[PDB]
Amino acid sequence: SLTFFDDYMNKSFLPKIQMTMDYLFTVEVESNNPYALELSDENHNIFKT
Amino acid sequence: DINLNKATEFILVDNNYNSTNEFWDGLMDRLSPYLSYFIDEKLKTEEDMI
Repeated sequence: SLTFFDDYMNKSFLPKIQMTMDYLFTVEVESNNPYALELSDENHNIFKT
Repeated sequence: DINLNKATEFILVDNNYNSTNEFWDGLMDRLSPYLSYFIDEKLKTEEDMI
């Protein structure tokens, strides 16, 4: 049962990259439809930046 | 002393919450002040009604 490199770099580390990205998007949800600071504009929201 | 906001600990809306407050207290107490100025228009006589 040779490789095993990848097999987790195939299965585990790639799906962990996908869901790690997803939770990383859940660290930018911030519950605001909208609000921001925006030197030029409104820019709606902190979501955007 | 509602809108003294280092804003915002709500943050809802980004300085638009008190608009809803004096909005709604405008609304409910409006129809009460209506009759209170209508019934109570006779009890709002041509004296200090001004």
